[PDB]
Amino acid sequence: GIVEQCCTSICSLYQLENYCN
Amino acid sequence: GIVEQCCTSICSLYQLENYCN
Amino acid sequence: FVNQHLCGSHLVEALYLVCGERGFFAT
Amino acid sequence: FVNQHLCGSHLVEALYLVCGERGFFAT
Repeated sequence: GIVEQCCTSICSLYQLENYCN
Repeated sequence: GIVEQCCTSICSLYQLENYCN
Repeated sequence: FVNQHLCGSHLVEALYLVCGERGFFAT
Repeated sequence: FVNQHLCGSHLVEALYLVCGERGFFAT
């Protein structure tokens, strides 16, 4: 999920954005 | 500049982006 | 250098910023 | 709630994230 992708690892803008809405 | 716009105040994505490159 | 992880409350802010009008869970 | 200001080192990270390929001063 977002934590694995964006916190444990480093995520891009585009990846981050599929977690909007 | 960016500090006034994004730190002292709250900036949008679009505003932030004119500080790229 | 700087930390490139977005955790917890910084994650919330990054979402606020990038999601804009259409919002995000769990605001 | 959460802090919506992007200062200093959080500002650097926000730029890293949003600027992507074309970079930013002063990386």
